[PDB]
Amino acid sequence: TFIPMNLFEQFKRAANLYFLALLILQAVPQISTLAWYTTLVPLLVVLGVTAIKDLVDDVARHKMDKEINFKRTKIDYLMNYMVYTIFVVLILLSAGLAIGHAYWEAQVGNSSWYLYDGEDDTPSYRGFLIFWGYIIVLNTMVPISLYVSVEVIRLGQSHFINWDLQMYYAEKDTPAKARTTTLNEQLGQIHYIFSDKTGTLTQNIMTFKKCCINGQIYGDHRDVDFSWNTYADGKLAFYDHYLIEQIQSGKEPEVRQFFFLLAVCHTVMVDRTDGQLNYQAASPDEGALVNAARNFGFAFLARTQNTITISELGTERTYNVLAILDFNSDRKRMSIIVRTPEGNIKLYCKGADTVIYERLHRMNPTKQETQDALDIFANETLRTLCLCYKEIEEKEFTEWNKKFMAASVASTNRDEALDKVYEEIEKDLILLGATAIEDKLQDGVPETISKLAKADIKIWVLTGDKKETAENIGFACELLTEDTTICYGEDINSLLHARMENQRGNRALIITGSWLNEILLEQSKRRLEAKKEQRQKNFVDLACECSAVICCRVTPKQKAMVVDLVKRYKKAITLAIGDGANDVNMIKTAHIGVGISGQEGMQAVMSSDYSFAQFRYLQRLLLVHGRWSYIRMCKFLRYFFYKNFAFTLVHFWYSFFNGYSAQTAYEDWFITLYNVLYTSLPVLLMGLLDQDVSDKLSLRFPGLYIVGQRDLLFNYKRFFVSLLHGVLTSMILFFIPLGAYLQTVGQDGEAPSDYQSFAVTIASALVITVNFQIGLDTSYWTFVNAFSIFGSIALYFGIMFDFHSAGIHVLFPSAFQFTGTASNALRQPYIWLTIILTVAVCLLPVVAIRFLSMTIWPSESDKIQKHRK
Amino acid sequence: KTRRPDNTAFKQQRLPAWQPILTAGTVLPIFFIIGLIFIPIGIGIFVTSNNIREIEIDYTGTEPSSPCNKCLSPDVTPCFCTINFTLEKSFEGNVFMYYGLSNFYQNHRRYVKSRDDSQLNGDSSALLNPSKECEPYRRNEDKPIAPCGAIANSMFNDTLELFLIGNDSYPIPIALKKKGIAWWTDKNVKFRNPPGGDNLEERFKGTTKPVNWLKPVYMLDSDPDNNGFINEDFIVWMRTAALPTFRKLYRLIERKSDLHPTLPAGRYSLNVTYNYPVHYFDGRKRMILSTISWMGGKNPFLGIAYIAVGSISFLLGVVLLVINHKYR
Ligand SMILES: *[C@@H]1O[C@H](CO)[C@@H](O[C@@H]2O[C@H](CO)[C@@H](O[C@@H]3O[C@H](CO)[C@@H](O)[C@H](O)[C@@H]3O)[C@H](O)[C@H]2NC(C)=O)[C@H](O)[C@H]1NC(C)=O
Ligand SMILES: Nc1ncnc2c1ncn2[C@@H]1O[C@H](COP(=O)(O)OP(=O)(O)O)[C@@H](O)[C@H]1O
Ligand SMILES: *[C@@H]1O[C@H](CO)[C@@H](O)[C@H](O)[C@H]1NC(C)=O
Ligand SMILES: *[C@@H]1O[C@H](CO)[C@@H](O)[C@H](O)[C@H]1NC(C)=O
Ligand code: ALF
Repeated sequence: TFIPMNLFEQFKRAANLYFLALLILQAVPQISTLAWYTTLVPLLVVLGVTAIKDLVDDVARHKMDKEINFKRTKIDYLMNYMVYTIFVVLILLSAGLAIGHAYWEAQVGNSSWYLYDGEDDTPSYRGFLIFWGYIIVLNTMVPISLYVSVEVIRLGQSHFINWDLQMYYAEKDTPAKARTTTLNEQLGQIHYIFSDKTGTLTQNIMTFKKCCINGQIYGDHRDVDFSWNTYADGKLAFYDHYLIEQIQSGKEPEVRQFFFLLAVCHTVMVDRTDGQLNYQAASPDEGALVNAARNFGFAFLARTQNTITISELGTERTYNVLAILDFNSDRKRMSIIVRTPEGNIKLYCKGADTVIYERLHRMNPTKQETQDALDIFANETLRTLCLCYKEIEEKEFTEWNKKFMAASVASTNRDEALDKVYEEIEKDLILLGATAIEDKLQDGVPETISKLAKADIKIWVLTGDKKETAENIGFACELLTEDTTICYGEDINSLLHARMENQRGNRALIITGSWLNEILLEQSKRRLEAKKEQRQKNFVDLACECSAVICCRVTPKQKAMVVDLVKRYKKAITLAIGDGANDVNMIKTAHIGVGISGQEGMQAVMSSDYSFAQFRYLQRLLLVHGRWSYIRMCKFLRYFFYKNFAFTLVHFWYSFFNGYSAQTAYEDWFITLYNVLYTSLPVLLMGLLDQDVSDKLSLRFPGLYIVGQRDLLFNYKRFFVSLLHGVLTSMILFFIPLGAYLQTVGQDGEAPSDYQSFAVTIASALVITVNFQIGLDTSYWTFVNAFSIFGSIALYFGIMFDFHSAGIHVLFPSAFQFTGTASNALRQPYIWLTIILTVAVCLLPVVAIRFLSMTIWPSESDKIQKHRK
Repeated sequence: KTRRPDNTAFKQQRLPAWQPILTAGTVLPIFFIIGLIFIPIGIGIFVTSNNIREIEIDYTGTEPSSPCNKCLSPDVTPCFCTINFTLEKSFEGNVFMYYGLSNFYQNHRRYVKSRDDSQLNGDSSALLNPSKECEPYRRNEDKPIAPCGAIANSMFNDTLELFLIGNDSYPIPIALKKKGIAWWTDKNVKFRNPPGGDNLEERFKGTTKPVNWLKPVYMLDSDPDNNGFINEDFIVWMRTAALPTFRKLYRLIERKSDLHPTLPAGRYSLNVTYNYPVHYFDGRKRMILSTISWMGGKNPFLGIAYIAVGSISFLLGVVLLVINHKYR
């Protein structure tokens, strides 16, 4: 059914129920000043097409489901407050002109026999009844066609993100996506951005290069294609002959099982039908590291439900795997327990050093020589993993296996027991060292980080990864430079404490998520609750003033938490470009969610707002799509409130000259079509095509982004400027014809000096004034923008003659009453000589102040646009 | 995800366009050519308007010493006011006969709606069923008022007459024509009489006159082409003005056959049948005689305006040059 769609379309929105409350207000003939046409017809369009723009989605879902078998905008918040501001101002004037009309019905109304008719009516009671008339007559102060237009502007601006050929990857065939067509203007207002650093700032193309065993470094040129066995299919040009011959003969035990661990402790989908022994790993590390083992002979053949046929130098030895200690983002590691054919049970473990160093043996010779190795690897962007093992007596496996069987039964819930069983045995393990594998920055990332930084978008990198790979990658993508002063977290505790007892070009800092929450500290309760909150908000202020901060070693649970903090305790607008299942959390939190396709699952992609393939595509999303979207959006608002305030307020001025009685200064139908037909197209096209500069020049000058972030181009004051400039304009549209109507304006046998011709002249000078105003606003005059403006004015005049033709009069004499008014008001040279005057008086001061403001205070676009280069 | 986005100018945001930039060389001249066309047109409007010969006469008689103050309280209903005026310069071409009403708000919200326009259109159903819009003047006692509405009810019903007092002192009446005061559209399109019939009497059955009118709408004019709802004065009246102080074309004075001026300079007398009370609400009544100008009528506001804005366009234009030169 389609009725439920409109039911919630009205209640949630502030204004959609407003005009519904008004429609009953105009329903009763007691206060029927403006007909229900004035609001019903524009209300159907704003609610009609708005449902069509969303009904397509529901229709698509129904089809896909049958044959097979919340983020809110800053601009949205302001508009709701503006409609409230129109509500108070409208009712303030509805009562502010009730005092003026209260007198008029006593002094002039009582004696005015042409108005009195013989029904007892108090001067203040007549003021009460009109108080509904003032509300009704000036109803269109609240823009009826706003919420429809906002959705269309965003939907169009979202499809440019999808359609961009320069945000479309080549080999992956992964165009950009705009999953949430609801926050486009925010892309131009982004203050903060967040990243994962794997699949975000890297390619996920991991090729084994180095490793550490027993504290020795392997992978350096010393003492070389792999042609000695069938398993080592040549695809990895290696060096360091010592490692090559170390496995041929004289194999050490630790070196031997080392490559074995890579080929067992993993979760790949091994293949044997092809005969080449391929690998398809869900995680980039396992796939590449396992491939390293096969190149060194330790090839993994196949795996069954409880057995694995791993091979070593052709010695196919089958292990019986009984349990698997899977890897989830929270635990940051993996382990496996297998039974060797001899009879023993062997435990292997791998993963990050932090969550594995917490469980080191009491003392190992390979402890320090390992610790000083990983940093050396990570110093040049190596994804180093610690690999360690342990052998447990059979008695240790006895008690450890029942609790699996208790946890093995699925039932309704099985999530907590598996957590405790993994930890307790794993607390002790025997280490070898750590591997190392390079994932190079994807091309264009240094440009976008540099370009967006000059656009004053603060960029943060959030990653549970090495505090070194991202820190070294940061300089490799211009995230950090010589000027910034990255410092360790020890000073933050002292400095942040130091300011606390006091209360009781870029800056950056390097910290760890394992330590991040220590700062947040994750009668005493109330004092301590505010104790950490003061540290919380203060620290976010130590972070908000930064365009590069290294927040790392943070789990999925700690991804969204950081995005919560700045989103809430700063009100700043947050985008997030993410990756994998581990970041689906924060991408929901941020105002804009972005997820890179990557090679670690379509999880962040499916839980985001705008998704594409490479971080370098973030350039055109913000500097071209977000930036234009904001300028296209909030230039639409300035013209959209203007065109309505300058529209109704003729009712205000004409009220002074009709007994404050709230008479319509326009035709009955000029109020309906004004918001949907006479000023809707040109402002919409400006909202989809208005390029202050070219796309190439938009990227060449990232400084144009300052407008959206600072919100200069629209504020609360600029809303009233669109009112006052609409008050001034409404006077000019009214009084210039008034002065020309007080005297003769060409009075002859055809003497137009009546109210209808007064209305037509005001209407004619209105559309031209505003449709030239939008023409004076469009910086990018496309042949469709020009068509929209002149077509709009031609459209106004085109159907006005139809509305004023004799043919339509017989159709609805009581509703289409203006007849021959334009044909008798637009043929007078005086009237056009007045419309030209009113239009000139409306626009020449505007052109003068636009030029004068552009001269004394040239805009950033203006200075850039004066040049042809 | 999907295939390549097809490369088009529209989708790639590189449509052909002109980038109008408001340099000095493009804003400065548009100001002057405005200032060099608003001045000469302003001079054209102003001089022609001042070349239009016009005389205005206030005959309400509210102030003392006017020789029709008796008409403020017409103890006997028909009260006649006589005013003598002299024309210093003759009128050339046809002359328009007016009336005015100051401080008379014909544009009140309640007032304007008070009209069954469908019934003014001769809708057979609308005669006997006046709309709620003209609620207070729907019916007099039992049957509905055909010209319903406050406005149609409150019709200006004076009779301004012009007499030329020659050298012999014998008044010579001045011809005044009652046709062609309203628009062509209003006569035939907006305002229509009921359908059928031949005589306006049998056509307006079951309907009383408005309370204020002295006589029914049957014979508002002797000519059958100007009686009923197509009455010229009615259409001019009912076609509500935009302001309280407004003016309405009352009659025509076409050019005489002889070469002499239509209204030669001399002494003239205005004999008006006072029938419209405007002193209750501080209102006035006037009569204006105006000669045609080929370029509209006497509109000093437009003429003074074009001089005013035309100069300011030049003053704005000449202001802008200094800033441009200083910041070159
Ligand atoms: C010209 O128009 C004026 C309107 O200003 C007419 O005066 C109005 O005349 C009607 C009656 O014809 C008055 O209505 C009522 O009349 C009865 C007597 O019939 C009287 O008892 C009521 O008290 C009430 O007055 C109406 O009041 C009066 N206008 C005003 C402001 O008092 C005039 O009759 C018209 N004359 C011609 C020749 O068209
Ligand atoms: N499949 C994996 N198995 C074991 N350890 C891993 C794995 N992937 C990464 N690691 C190690 O644990 C840390 C977590 O990597 P993480 O950023 O959470 O994964 P990703 O970014 O690819 O979704 C890393 O520092 C790494 O040392
Ligand atoms: C106006 O003219 C008439 C007739 O000529 C005369 O009786 C009357 O006194 C004159 N009034 C004035 C004020 O000149
Ligand atoms: C003025 O007009 C009336 C009405 O026709 C007429 O009776 C009268 O004689 C005229 N002259 C006056 C009042 O001097
Ligand atoms: F790139 Al990550 F957790 F480090 F998704």
